[PDB]
Amino acid sequence: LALSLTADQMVSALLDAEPPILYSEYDPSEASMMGLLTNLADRELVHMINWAKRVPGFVDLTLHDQVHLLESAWLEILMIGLVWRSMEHPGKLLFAPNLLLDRNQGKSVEGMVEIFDMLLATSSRFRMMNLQGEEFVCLKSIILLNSGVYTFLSSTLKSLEEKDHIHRVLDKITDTLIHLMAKAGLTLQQQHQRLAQLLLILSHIRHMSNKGMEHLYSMVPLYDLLLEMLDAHRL
Amino acid sequence: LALSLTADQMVSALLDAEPPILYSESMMGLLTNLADRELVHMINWAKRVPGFVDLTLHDQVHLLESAWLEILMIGLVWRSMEHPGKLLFAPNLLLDRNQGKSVEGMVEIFDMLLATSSRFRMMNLQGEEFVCLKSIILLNSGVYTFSTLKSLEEKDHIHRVLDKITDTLIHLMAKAGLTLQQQHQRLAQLLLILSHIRHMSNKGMEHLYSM
Ligand SMILES: Oc1ccc([C@@H]2Oc3ccc(O)cc3[C@@H]3CC(F)(F)C[C@@H]32)cc1
Ligand SMILES: Oc1ccc([C@@H]2Oc3ccc(O)cc3[C@@H]3CC(F)(F)C[C@@H]32)cc1
Repeated sequence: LALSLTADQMVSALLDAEPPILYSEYDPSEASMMGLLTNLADRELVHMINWAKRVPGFVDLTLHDQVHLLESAWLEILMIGLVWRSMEHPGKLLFAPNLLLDRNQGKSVEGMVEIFDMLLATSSRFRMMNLQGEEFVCLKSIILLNSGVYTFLSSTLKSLEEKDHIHRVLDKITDTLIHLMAKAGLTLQQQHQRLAQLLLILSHIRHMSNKGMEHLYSMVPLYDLLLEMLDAHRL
Repeated sequence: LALSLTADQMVSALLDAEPPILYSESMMGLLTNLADRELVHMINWAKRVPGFVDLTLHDQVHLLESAWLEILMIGLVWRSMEHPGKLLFAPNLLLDRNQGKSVEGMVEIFDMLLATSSRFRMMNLQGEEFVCLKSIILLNSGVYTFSTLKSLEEKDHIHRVLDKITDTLIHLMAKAGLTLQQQHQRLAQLLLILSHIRHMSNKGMEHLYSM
């Protein structure tokens, strides 16, 4: 059904599915800075799952594939969200309304400053491009559907069907982006130049996620933890 | 400047800059040796990429340091298209999945490379499109991690050249006879694959580093 949605409907649904902005939890002695960060991410994860289900076409996939996509994309989704809310805070990262950190504070945290700077640069880029909220939610949906699609275990009929569907929805979101741009008044040439610029940023977002993984790895398996939350009962 | 070249001139310039396919001369030794010799050639190819030499020396170095493994990998995946289930590291070094199990932590990357190659096969990726994507990788990968006056000029240059390569890719597709819708969708599909390639490179770097 998600494939019958119009651009405007696609956009509406995504806007409607946006997760809440959470707060860091502390008494303004129980955790370090990185603890505040991981705790925050843990809580957002729960909500990310609710968002994912509301993304057109996601719930049509098997439980296995849904989990695989999220396990592959969760840090990219958190990061693009952080970059989006950091846009109006040059030099700073709004991890939470009560956890606005600047570059110097990311040094306190062993080996996080590289990622910090990359996240800052991405935020500047978004600002510089006049990234619209509508384009932002499309991008986040593309990350969710595209990040793990290239690494699906089996290659059985069911899996092939799944990949066909994922790609169809991805082409859909592509049309929605082009549509928005056409509406904003861009020329065809300007439309494809901007689509390209936007999609190229996701490559840097993937890179930042990988470096975040390492940093996190350095210091229950997420698949089972995700599965647990995605696999709900109807009681 | 590169910024004045037409779509056909860009294509022509990229095709002509194409590096040669090298031959393998115990596995990692052969793979690393092959990679090491390809790097000499990659650098020359890079200097032929329109716009690239206009950048400072430090920035050229920065872009190559950042993109070199992705560039090797997309080359690898391209010459492996017509060999489903196999990775053609060199015409005399064509390996399968089972052969990757040999080395620790290689199979996972192998499988990703194989999946990427299959994707290119399924999309019927053309060589004109391939040289554009490879050039996009070179100019895009490290640009995000170069706030000075010079930095502004550099990123502006890179982004204008990228817009040029984008017009070139769309042009190619237009001639191919795709509808506007099909061009946009195909451009997107190709660019989204670049993120998977970035991912393989990072895992490839972790691998190298552990040895
Ligand atoms: O909504 C968000 C909530 C938290 C974050 C944080 O981002 C960074 C960035 C650099 C770094 O070195 C560590 C982290 C931690 C570790 C984590 F759990 F992976 C993600 C955390 C990001 C978005
Ligand atoms: O043109 C090419 C020449 C060589 C390759 C190899 O690809 C892989 C793939 C998986 C892996 O685990 C190791 C490697 C080695 C290590 C390296 F130096 F990074 C690149 C090498 C690829 C393309």
